[PDB]
Amino acid sequence: MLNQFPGQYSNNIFCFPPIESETKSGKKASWIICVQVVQHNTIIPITDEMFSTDVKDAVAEIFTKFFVEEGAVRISKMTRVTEGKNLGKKNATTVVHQAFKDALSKYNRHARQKRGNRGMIPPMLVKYFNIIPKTFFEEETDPIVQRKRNGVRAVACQQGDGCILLYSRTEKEFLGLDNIKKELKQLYLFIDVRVYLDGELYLHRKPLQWIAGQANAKTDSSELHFYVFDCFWSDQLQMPSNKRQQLLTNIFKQKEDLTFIHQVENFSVKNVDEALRLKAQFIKEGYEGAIVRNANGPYEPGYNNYHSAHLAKLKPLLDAEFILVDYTQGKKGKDLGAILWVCELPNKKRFVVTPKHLTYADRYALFQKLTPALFKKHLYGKELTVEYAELSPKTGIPLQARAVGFREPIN
DNA sequence: CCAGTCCGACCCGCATCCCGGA
DNA sequence: TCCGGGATGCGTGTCGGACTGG
Ligand SMILES: [Cl-]
Repeated sequence: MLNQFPGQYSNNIFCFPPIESETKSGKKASWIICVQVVQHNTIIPITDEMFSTDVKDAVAEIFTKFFVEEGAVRISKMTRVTEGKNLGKKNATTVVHQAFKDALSKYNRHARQKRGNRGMIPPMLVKYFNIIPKTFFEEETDPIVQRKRNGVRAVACQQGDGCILLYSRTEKEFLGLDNIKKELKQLYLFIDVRVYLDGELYLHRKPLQWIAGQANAKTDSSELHFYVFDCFWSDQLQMPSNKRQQLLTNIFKQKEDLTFIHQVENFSVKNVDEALRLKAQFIKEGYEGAIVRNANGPYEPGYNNYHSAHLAKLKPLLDAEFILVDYTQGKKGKDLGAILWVCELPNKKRFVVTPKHLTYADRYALFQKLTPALFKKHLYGKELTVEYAELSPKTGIPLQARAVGFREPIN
């Protein structure tokens, strides 16, 4: 019935069981997902026939409640379920059975990358972009520069049963990279089985889109390689980066004859100009950039997507200009009503860019106030500068795109 | 009083499943 | 059978804001 779903029904509201993660500062945090039943600015009971038939001018509103160990308590701007989906088909979800599976999805998703997950640890993420905090060189040992490969990141560890567990940055297990997993098992017969190996799934001269497809697919072509750049034990996380790289180096001397598993090569540096000279080298060899790691930096897992300040990536930030043609709007929660641009290419294929340095207070206005009559007089045809990481190799659309501003500025 | 977290949305691209119509 | 739409959930990531730890 309705109790298919975990949680408690009270006060016209069904909130799911709290999931509780620990903040980096050691404290306990709680997070609540809840659903309501608004009709004409009012709250209504919870039936078992809103899962069967829709009530007129009745929408379900899903909101989130997050709070610390009793500090301030947020409520999120409601996300309005106006309709169901697949309504003509045999999978027609009414607007409440759908809101209750939309919220239940967020329950299963939100568990990962927290402090639990089969014993997986989220990999460490870098903080600084084209910045090397000068404290990296003010230590007893020099930092390390290695290349950065435009691929999908994966962590390998051996579970108790002896099988190989290869998971992603959000703690999702990769499937069917059997060739890599095969030489991972052979390798684990010679090393401390409690070790984690941190690297990038990658195959040189292949786009990121192709590498991403091979990883997330159940079946696989078994051509990818695994380039390990770091290792750690769940026990000793404070082990400085310089030490971890030295054990990893001898891990790969326990077997120097593999096809799909290779250790990322390490370079020691004493100034910024050495790193950039290596960074320039890496991009001409075809790679994405360079990674700099503080010598005495611990391993800080990416819980709640936390980015460690002991790492930096040096990578070209690409800018170009694209013809503005139209405007649009977000669709869920806080972005409901926020402006988004629509650019267009020579080939005349269109895409969306989120503006930058614009308050949500602004973006609500520039969507409500703008009119096709007004827009056309002032903004249509102008050139929008877009920052991006790379061009879509199959459409030329800039991916990871941001709108910094125009060439002929406006308001 | 901040710098530091953490959240809650989002681009495009890809993989898969379930759907019915051909 | 194949060929879609529609929906979902991955990946590389993005940024604003609302908090909070020191
Ligand atoms: Cl390398």
